[PDB]
Amino acid sequence: MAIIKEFMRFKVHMEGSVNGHEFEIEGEGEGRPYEGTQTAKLKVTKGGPLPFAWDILSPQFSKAYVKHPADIPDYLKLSFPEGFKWERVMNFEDGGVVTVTQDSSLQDGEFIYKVKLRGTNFPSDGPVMQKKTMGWVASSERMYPEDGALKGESKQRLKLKDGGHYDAEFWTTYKAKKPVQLPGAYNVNIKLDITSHNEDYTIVEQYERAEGRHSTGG
Repeated sequence: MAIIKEFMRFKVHMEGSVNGHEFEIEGEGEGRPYEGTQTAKLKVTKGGPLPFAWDILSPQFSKAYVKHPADIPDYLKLSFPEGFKWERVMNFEDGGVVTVTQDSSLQDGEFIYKVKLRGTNFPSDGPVMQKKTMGWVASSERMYPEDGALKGESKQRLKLKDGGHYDAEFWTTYKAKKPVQLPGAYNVNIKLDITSHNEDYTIVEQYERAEGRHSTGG
């Protein structure tokens, strides 16, 4: 409450590979952790221009910025200053797979994010390697505690240039670096937008709004 301020910056470093293409990204962001909003500016620093869709990377750049009601314990905010780690699997409907590990810490009053990502088995003709995706539809992550960690599961959908859709299932485990209070089951509603980018997506800005709720209705 005194360490997670109402306005917070973060720095993020990602290293990864997708279908064997290695890359690195460095970015900085800022937001309002109790209002559930944040923006980030990412720069490809190695391996650019990326030969695959930016959208598979965008969900990996910050769960300390989820608005929570008072009756749902904010496990990931409570994990600081030590922070938390998370591990994610994204299975896409055409066999593409992305696995991600992340470490979050707080240093000199800013969040520090370290991301490692491996994408594999994307079809050469599919919308990821052909850069045909056009952003994520608004989604809901089902959260529940299990084995001393916070788990989330969600069905996700990318829009496509041809007007169709491209679906994925996300599984994530979030683990605080110290024992803090886990919530019961609840839902996190997320909207993730690419707000600007240059022609080859080597410079990208994102905006995300996230809020935890009991409700399942839209």
